[PDB]
Amino acid sequence: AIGGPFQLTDQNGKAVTDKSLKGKPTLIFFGYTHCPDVCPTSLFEISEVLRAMGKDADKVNAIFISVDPERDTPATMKNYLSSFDPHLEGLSGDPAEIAKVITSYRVYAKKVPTKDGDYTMDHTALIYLMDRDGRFVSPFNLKRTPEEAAADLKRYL
Repeated sequence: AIGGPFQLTDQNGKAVTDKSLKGKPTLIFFGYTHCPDVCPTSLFEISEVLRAMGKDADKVNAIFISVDPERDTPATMKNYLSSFDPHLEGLSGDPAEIAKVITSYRVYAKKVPTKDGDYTMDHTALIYLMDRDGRFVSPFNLKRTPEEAAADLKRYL
Protein backbone atom coordinates (compact mmCIF):
# COMPACT_ATOMS: atom_id res chain seq x y z
CA ALA A 1 0.00 0.00 0.00
CA ILE A 2 0.75 3.63 -0.41
CA GLY A 3 0.80 5.93 2.62
CA GLY A 4 1.56 5.36 6.27
CA PRO A 5 1.75 7.16 9.61
CA PHE A 6 3.79 10.31 10.08
CA GLN A 7 4.14 13.45 12.11
CA LEU A 8 5.90 16.40 10.50
CA THR A 9 5.96 20.19 10.84
CA ASP A 10 4.71 22.78 8.40
CA GLN A 11 6.27 26.07 7.41
CA ASN A 12 4.55 27.85 10.28
CA GLY A 13 5.71 25.36 12.93
CA LYS A 14 2.41 23.51 13.08
CA ALA A 15 2.27 19.72 13.34
CA VAL A 16 0.78 17.82 10.40
CA THR A 17 0.05 14.06 10.52
CA ASP A 18 -1.43 11.45 8.29
CA LYS A 19 -4.40 11.52 10.65
CA SER A 20 -4.88 15.31 10.45
CA LEU A 21 -5.12 15.05 6.64
CA LYS A 22 -8.06 12.64 6.72
CA GLY A 23 -11.47 13.95 5.72
CA LYS A 24 -10.38 15.97 2.67
CA PRO A 25 -8.89 14.79 -0.59
CA THR A 26 -5.17 15.34 -0.57
CA LEU A 27 -2.56 16.11 -3.17
CA ILE A 28 0.86 15.05 -1.91
CA PHE A 29 4.13 15.67 -3.70
CA PHE A 30 7.78 15.59 -2.85
CA GLY A 31 10.64 18.04 -3.32
CA TYR A 32 13.13 20.20 -1.45
CA THR A 33 14.19 23.84 -0.99
CA HIS A 34 17.30 23.53 -3.42
CA CYS A 35 15.29 22.28 -6.36
CA PRO A 36 15.35 24.55 -9.45
CA ASP A 37 12.94 23.87 -12.41
CA VAL A 38 11.13 20.69 -11.33
CA CYS A 39 9.94 21.82 -7.90
CA PRO A 40 8.85 25.38 -8.84
CA THR A 41 6.95 23.89 -11.81
CA SER A 42 4.93 21.51 -9.62
CA LEU A 43 4.40 24.14 -6.92
CA PHE A 44 3.13 26.51 -9.59
CA GLU A 45 0.83 23.91 -11.09
CA ILE A 46 -0.62 22.92 -7.72
CA SER A 47 -1.00 26.59 -6.86
CA GLU A 48 -3.12 27.09 -10.00
CA VAL A 49 -5.25 24.05 -9.11
CA LEU A 50 -5.80 25.67 -5.75
CA ARG A 51 -6.78 28.92 -7.39
CA ALA A 52 -9.20 26.97 -9.57
CA MET A 53 -10.75 25.49 -6.43
CA GLY A 54 -11.92 28.93 -5.49
CA LYS A 55 -13.66 29.10 -2.13
CA ASP A 56 -13.12 25.38 -1.82
CA ALA A 57 -9.35 25.47 -1.69
CA ASP A 58 -9.73 24.99 2.07
CA LYS A 59 -11.64 21.73 1.41
CA VAL A 60 -8.55 19.97 0.04
CA ASN A 61 -5.06 19.35 1.41
CA ALA A 62 -2.10 20.35 -0.77
CA ILE A 63 1.03 18.94 0.82
CA PHE A 64 4.65 19.41 -0.34
CA ILE A 65 7.01 17.10 1.62
CA SER A 66 10.78 17.47 1.92
CA VAL A 67 13.05 14.78 0.64
CA ASP A 68 16.10 16.76 1.86
CA PRO A 69 15.56 16.84 5.61
CA GLU A 70 18.98 18.05 6.50
CA ARG A 71 18.48 21.42 4.66
CA ASP A 72 14.73 21.79 4.68
CA THR A 73 13.41 23.58 7.74
CA PRO A 74 10.12 25.27 8.49
CA ALA A 75 11.87 28.59 7.76
CA THR A 76 13.44 27.40 4.53
CA MET A 77 10.07 25.93 3.44
CA LYS A 78 8.28 29.19 4.34
CA ASN A 79 10.68 31.15 2.12
CA TYR A 80 10.45 28.58 -0.70
CA LEU A 81 6.62 28.72 -0.68
CA SER A 82 6.24 32.47 -0.50
CA SER A 83 5.31 33.07 -4.11
CA PHE A 84 2.86 30.12 -4.18
CA ASP A 85 -0.65 29.62 -3.04
CA PRO A 86 -1.03 30.17 0.70
CA HIS A 87 -3.00 26.92 1.19
CA LEU A 88 0.11 24.88 0.36
CA GLU A 89 1.72 23.11 3.29
CA GLY A 90 5.48 22.48 3.13
CA LEU A 91 6.46 19.74 5.57
CA SER A 92 9.85 19.13 7.24
CA GLY A 93 11.14 16.94 10.04
CA ASP A 94 13.85 14.69 11.36
CA PRO A 95 15.60 12.61 8.69
CA ALA A 96 14.30 9.34 10.30
CA GLU A 97 10.70 10.54 10.08
CA ILE A 98 11.07 11.76 6.51
CA ALA A 99 12.66 8.37 5.64
CA LYS A 100 9.58 6.61 7.05
CA VAL A 101 7.39 8.71 4.71
CA ILE A 102 9.68 8.03 1.76
CA THR A 103 9.25 4.32 2.46
CA SER A 104 5.51 4.31 3.05
CA TYR A 105 4.75 6.56 0.09
CA ARG A 106 7.15 4.63 -2.15
CA VAL A 107 9.06 7.78 -2.99
CA TYR A 108 12.27 7.79 -5.04
CA ALA A 109 14.87 10.07 -3.48
CA LYS A 110 18.64 9.95 -4.04
CA LYS A 111 21.35 12.44 -3.39
CA VAL A 112 23.31 13.63 -6.47
CA PRO A 113 26.47 15.60 -5.43
CA THR A 114 27.86 18.30 -7.55
CA LYS A 115 30.82 20.06 -5.81
CA ASP A 116 31.63 22.33 -2.92
CA GLY A 117 28.98 20.74 -0.74
CA ASP A 118 26.23 21.33 -3.24
CA TYR A 119 23.89 18.50 -4.18
CA THR A 120 20.53 17.92 -5.79
CA MET A 121 18.03 15.13 -5.02
CA ASP A 122 16.77 12.97 -7.86
CA HIS A 123 13.19 12.35 -6.83
CA THR A 124 9.63 11.33 -7.68
CA ALA A 125 7.96 14.15 -9.54
CA LEU A 126 4.47 12.65 -9.77
CA ILE A 127 1.62 14.11 -7.68
CA TYR A 128 -0.25 11.67 -5.43
CA LEU A 129 -4.04 11.86 -5.19
CA MET A 130 -5.31 10.51 -1.89
CA ASP A 131 -9.07 10.34 -1.37
CA ARG A 132 -10.93 11.81 1.61
CA ASP A 133 -10.18 8.65 3.57
CA GLY A 134 -6.47 8.94 2.97
CA ARG A 135 -6.40 6.10 0.45
CA PHE A 136 -4.22 6.34 -2.66
CA VAL A 137 -6.25 6.77 -5.84
CA SER A 138 -3.73 7.40 -8.63
CA PRO A 139 -1.14 9.89 -9.78
CA PHE A 140 -2.89 13.22 -10.26
CA ASN A 141 -2.95 14.47 -13.88
CA LEU A 142 -1.81 17.99 -14.31
CA LYS A 143 -1.36 17.76 -18.16
CA ARG A 144 -4.43 19.89 -18.69
CA THR A 145 -5.76 23.21 -17.54
CA PRO A 146 -5.99 23.99 -13.82
CA GLU A 147 -9.77 24.27 -14.25
CA GLU A 148 -9.86 20.76 -15.73
CA ALA A 149 -7.69 19.40 -12.91
CA ALA A 150 -9.80 21.15 -10.22
CA ALA A 151 -13.01 19.75 -11.76
CA ASP A 152 -11.55 16.25 -11.25
CA LEU A 153 -10.37 16.99 -7.68
CA LYS A 154 -13.77 18.44 -6.77
CA ARG A 155 -15.36 15.01 -7.31
CA TYR A 156 -13.44 13.71 -4.30
CA LEU A 157 -14.86 16.31 -1.90
